[PDB]
Amino acid sequence: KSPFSVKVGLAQMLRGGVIMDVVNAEQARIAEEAGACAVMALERVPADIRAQGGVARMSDPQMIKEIKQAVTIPVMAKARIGHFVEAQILEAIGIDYIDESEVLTLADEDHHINKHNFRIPFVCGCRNLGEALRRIREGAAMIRTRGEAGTGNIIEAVRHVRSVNGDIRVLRNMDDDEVFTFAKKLAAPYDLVMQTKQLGRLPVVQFAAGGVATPADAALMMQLGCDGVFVGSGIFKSGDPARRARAIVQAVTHYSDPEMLVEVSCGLGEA
Amino acid sequence: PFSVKVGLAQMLRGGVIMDVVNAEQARIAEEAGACAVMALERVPADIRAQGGVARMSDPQMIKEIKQAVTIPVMAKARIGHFVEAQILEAIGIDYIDESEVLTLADEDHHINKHNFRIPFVCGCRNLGEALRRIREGAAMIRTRGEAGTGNIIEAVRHVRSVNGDIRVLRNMDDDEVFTFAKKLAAPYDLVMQTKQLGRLPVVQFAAGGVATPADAALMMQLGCDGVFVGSGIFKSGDPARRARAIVQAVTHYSDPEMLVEVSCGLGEAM
Amino acid sequence: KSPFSVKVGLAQMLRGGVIMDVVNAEQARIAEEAGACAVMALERVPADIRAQGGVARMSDPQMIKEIKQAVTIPVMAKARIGHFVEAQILEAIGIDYIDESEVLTLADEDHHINKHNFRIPFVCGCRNLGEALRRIREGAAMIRTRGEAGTGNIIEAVRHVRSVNGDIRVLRNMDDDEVFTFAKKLAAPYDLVMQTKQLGRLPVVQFAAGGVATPADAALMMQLGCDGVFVGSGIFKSGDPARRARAIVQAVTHYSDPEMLVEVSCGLGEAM
Amino acid sequence: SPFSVKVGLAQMLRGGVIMDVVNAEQARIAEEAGACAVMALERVPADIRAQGGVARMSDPQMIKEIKQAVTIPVMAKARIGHFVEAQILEAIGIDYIDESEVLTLADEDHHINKHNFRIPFVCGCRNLGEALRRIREGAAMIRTRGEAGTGNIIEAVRHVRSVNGDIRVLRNMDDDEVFTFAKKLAAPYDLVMQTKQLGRLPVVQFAAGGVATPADAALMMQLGCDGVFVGSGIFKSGDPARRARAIVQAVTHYSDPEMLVEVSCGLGEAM
Amino acid sequence: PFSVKVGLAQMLRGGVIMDVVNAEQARIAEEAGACAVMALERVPADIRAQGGVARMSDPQMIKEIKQAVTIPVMAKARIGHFVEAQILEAIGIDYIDESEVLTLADEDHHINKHNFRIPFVCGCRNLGEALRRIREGAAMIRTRGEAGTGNIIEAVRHVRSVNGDIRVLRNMDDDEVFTFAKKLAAPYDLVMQTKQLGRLPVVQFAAGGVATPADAALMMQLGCDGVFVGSGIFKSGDPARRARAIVQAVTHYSDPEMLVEVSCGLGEAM
Ligand SMILES: *C[C@H](N)C(=O)/C=C/OP(=O)(O)O
Ligand SMILES: *C[C@H](N)C(=O)/C=C/OP(=O)(O)O
Ligand SMILES: *C[C@H](N)C(=O)/C=C/OP(=O)(O)O
Ligand SMILES: *C[C@H](N)C(=O)/C=C/OP(=O)(O)O
Ligand SMILES: *C[C@H](N)C(=O)/C=C/OP(=O)(O)O
Repeated sequence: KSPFSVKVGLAQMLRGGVIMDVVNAEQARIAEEAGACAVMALERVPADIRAQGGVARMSDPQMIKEIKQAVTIPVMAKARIGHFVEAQILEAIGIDYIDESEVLTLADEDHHINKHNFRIPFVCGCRNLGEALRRIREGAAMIRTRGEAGTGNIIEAVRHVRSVNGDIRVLRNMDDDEVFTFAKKLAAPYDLVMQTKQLGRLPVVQFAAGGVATPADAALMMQLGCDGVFVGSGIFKSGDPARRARAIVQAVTHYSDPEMLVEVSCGLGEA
Repeated sequence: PFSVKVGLAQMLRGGVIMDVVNAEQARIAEEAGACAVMALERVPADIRAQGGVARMSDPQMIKEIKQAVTIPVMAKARIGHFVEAQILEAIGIDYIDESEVLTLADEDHHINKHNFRIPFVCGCRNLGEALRRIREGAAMIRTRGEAGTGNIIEAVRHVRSVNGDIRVLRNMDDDEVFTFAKKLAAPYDLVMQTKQLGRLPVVQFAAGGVATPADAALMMQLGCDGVFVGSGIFKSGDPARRARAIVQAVTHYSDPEMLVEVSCGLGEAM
Repeated sequence: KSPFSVKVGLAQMLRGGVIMDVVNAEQARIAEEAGACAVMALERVPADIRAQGGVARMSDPQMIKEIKQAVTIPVMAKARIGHFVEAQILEAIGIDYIDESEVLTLADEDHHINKHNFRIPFVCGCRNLGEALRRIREGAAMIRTRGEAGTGNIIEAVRHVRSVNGDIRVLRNMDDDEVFTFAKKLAAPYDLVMQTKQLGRLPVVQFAAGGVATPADAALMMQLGCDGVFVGSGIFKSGDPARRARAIVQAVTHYSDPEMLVEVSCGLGEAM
Repeated sequence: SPFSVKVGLAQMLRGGVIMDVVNAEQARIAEEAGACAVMALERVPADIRAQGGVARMSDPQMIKEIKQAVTIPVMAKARIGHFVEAQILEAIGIDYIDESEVLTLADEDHHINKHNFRIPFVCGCRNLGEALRRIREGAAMIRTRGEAGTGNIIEAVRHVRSVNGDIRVLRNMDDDEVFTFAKKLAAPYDLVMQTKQLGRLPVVQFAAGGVATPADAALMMQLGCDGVFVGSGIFKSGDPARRARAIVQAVTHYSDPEMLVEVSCGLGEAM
Repeated sequence: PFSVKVGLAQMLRGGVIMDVVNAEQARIAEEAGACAVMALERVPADIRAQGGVARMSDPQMIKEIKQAVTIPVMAKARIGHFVEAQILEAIGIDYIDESEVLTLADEDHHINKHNFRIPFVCGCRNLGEALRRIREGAAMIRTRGEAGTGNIIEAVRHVRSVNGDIRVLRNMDDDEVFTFAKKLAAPYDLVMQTKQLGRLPVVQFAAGGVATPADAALMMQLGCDGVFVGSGIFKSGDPARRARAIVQAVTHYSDPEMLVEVSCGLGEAM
């Protein structure tokens, strides 16, 4: 079994879960108590990063350690795209996942982190199938839609989810002789394209992220065929986080049960 | 059956649907003689004024409005957000408006409304839009107009566009209908059904900017089956009497004497 | 049960066949003896139309009757696009199929013939799935690629075959909720799009046409998923049409047998 | 055959000249002058350019006559994308198929799926990305497209230099930057890495297009090609029998200017 | 001799150069282990924030900083302002940075640095720029980056551009180097010297936006000989410990465990 396939298997254990952005140990315990499958440690949530500006970097290791010691579920953390030394530091803290994240300030305009040089799994974002496969070829063990972080607006995540899944479906019936050109037009490595055609799905876990604000948003992503969701700003920037976090966890667990979605949405407060 | 939902929506023909935000408003609308109410948390004029993401309303406040009236209760879902619509159906309301006044959720696809048991309303700007919404499962169509402005001009453009093309279609050479359907980017079979009926195959309401009884009666005389009014009532001085005035204007849209009576001293519009 | 279903069913008999353009009863006899499934009677073959210019119309009923009397296989004839009276005339002659053909001079730039008003089946051309479905809804019982007629160059027919079958394969697997927008973007009738999605193929017989010059060209169209091929100029604008006609019939029959394809290509004389 | 077995067959053409021929008479001259293979076609590229018309696979009959006339390997052209023309050629029993841009393009968007065949293919290219895409489709040998039928080596020199230049760029490139380089070449990443590891093209690489003189042929070899194609330059000149030997000797002794002089002296009218 | 100045600058390989504004800061920088200090009156982030014309610093304040430390002292002169550089040399400092962070003084020409006894630093964005600066007499090169922002992205682009072209040059066919020098608009002889050495013929530091120890170590792993830090230290909470942290990160740029230690609880960056 390859070290990459082992990393792919680790991320498969989050299948069906919700990953919540947290900024302190208290928020972390709330997220775990509600049933988050993992927490994303950061010092400014995406809606704050947008509203404030300035350079957004890797979080201080000290605060990430506090979150790591406050929960038993997996802890992720963001590194800037291309900042392989920030990833080296996060890996040395002993967290479980690195998100090479477009919500932080781009560090390398032309290249991402070479993720195969690391032991621990990476998440990367994408807007289309070609981007996803390029990130995977670089070593991402898990893929999320980029969406539009910090807006509470689901429209871009829906577009990205549909783009990726729609091109996957196209790929399944496609004449094999046409797959070479299709790989060229996606600027994607052909072997990952054929692997995707063999599986009928993305070769790694695919979560939705960016703008998921409500239980209905979360279940919509799942019915569009994601394996889980990230929620960052939509929980703690609301008036009632500890109850809304549970509602979104419930909505991902029972995403095809409208009676359940009604119950968890009722009197949930201002989003 | 789609034809059952289409027939259900015919009960609204001749009525006014009013946007409401609480049980107090919902009763006023029912008292004035509204044929249905549209539950939401933010009226369209406040959505345009404040901005932000506008979504489906809290199930709780919709339940309150539902328990407070006997007339049918509608609610809005974002375009393409079929799970918001699943929740609305599970609340037990009567109609879902897949609404352009809320923030778009899917830029490329609307809800597959045939997957639902309860009827949908959709907006349109022209006959091709209306027909595509209907083929998707809309049981009722409203003009898009320009919600929140109190300005009737876009609703007039959309009404005239839909009815004008239906009137053109009615007399068109049969052989030319294939090309007409292509140019409308509308399904040919619904186009011929429209040609044979000589009107839209579902109930067609006016919406967007209806501010006065005269606006409401104008939409009726242009050939609509009814009108929506959201901001025009509850963004004005006296909504309780302005609501009844619009109901009267729709019921008596060809009686100028009646329109004068309900317009006189009506106060101040939005 | 429906009369359109009957016409669609009738054209099933051409599956696996070659349809040859002919300009006289002698060419028709050669086409039938070589194994054509049908002949297409016209006064000028597409390569001559292309080279000479002038207005190209329906052929004289007299020469169409002569071809109809010379063979027992079905006889087709071309009408100009939109010329429903040329089609009335051809139907009244008693031929078996009308091809509303882009190879003749366009008669109506905005409308095709309303083919459901007719008793006999029509063939129409297309370049993509939207065109195909629009022709079908107008009443075409059978579809062919447009290709590029009269050139002996298959590049456009390959593009059209791959475009139609490629979109059909995309449609087959598509999320149902997305098919409405797909139909909008094809400018195609939604119900025919959904029918195409359920079958996994075009609801009617689908032939390749335009530029098929060699046995290898014809077998290539069959391997790309066509039901048969039209050949006009490739056969009679060449050195030995009687032998080349045989070879293209055999190539379509044996399209997946390279040893056979070698046999019928070998020493076949100059192509167009 | 396995891909490596096909790559091995083309390797034994190293250091040779492949000559276009139109009859058994031209075929024997080519073999007797020391050609390493002959390319069977019914019109040389200089005549296809001049006369126009659709250019297709040659008649199996004439290909067979050439195949019997010589003992060296026999190649033939198929139009790009015309996989049935390639099925016929393979069934005739020749040794290589050239999926050739000098014939009329049959499929504008896709090349033949060359892995579906037993016998090796040659494909043309103008740059490294093109070469690697053809290889991934199954070509076992690459030639520069050059500019066929003009007797002008300028395009062939550009293509040789572009391919070899980008190969040289690969050798010292940072490993992390190779993913973006593969994207920019629109080429599959693993063949880019293979090219990086070999320091050369993963298949035999010949020059073709406008080779008219011994000096042109030795020039292509000195720029680092494994061999050359010559079509028009030989049998569209004054003495082809002697010019053919002179070009064979120039490729065998491409670094001996004294020999290059001897075979150029009094060689007659080039095309 | 140019080669004497080039050799002098090699003593800085492996170090951090810190911008300072007084003797207090200068000592802190020396205490933390800086290899040199860059005296100026306004740090780059304040130049971008306040505007105005930015010139050579007062000789007096440079003298104070010079008398306060033993490590080499650099100072900035405006690009093309060879008389500002004459004054800096006459003060007796160790290095002049012909600096793009100060207001340009000559749009078309840099200083003829070979006319000077003491070594110069110049910025660059690509290999052609570096080589032209070196031919003019620069004994040391830094990336231009984007000074004052705390953002590493332009420095990464410039480092990768310089090193990537050097790596391309190393393996290039000799015959193609003439055209390569033309396209770089760089002197051919320095290009071949670079090709033969396989690296820049002078010390190459990173500068512009280095805010954290991780940024500093990233520049080193990309192949720089050292780093400049101006605003990143003395526009933050605790500069005395952040300064030592960056020194440690440069000295131990391949030890992730060390980078964690010096980054932990480091406070708040600019
Ligand atoms: C990377 C970060 N955890 C993320 O994915 C943010 C999501 O968008 P948001 O709108 O903040 O939930
Ligand atoms: C969807 C909503 N019920 C509606 O129709 C909006 C009407 O526009 P307004 O200007 O608020 O009357
Ligand atoms: C309508 C005509 N018989 C046809 O189908 C086209 C023939 O084109 P060609 O390229 O001559 O085979
Ligand atoms: C495919 C053909 N034999 C070839 O490789 C190119 C020959 O071109 P020319 O310019 O005639 O030597
Ligand atoms: C010329 C000055 N010493 C310098 O290199 C500026 C660096 O940029 P900063 O963002 O202030 O570290």
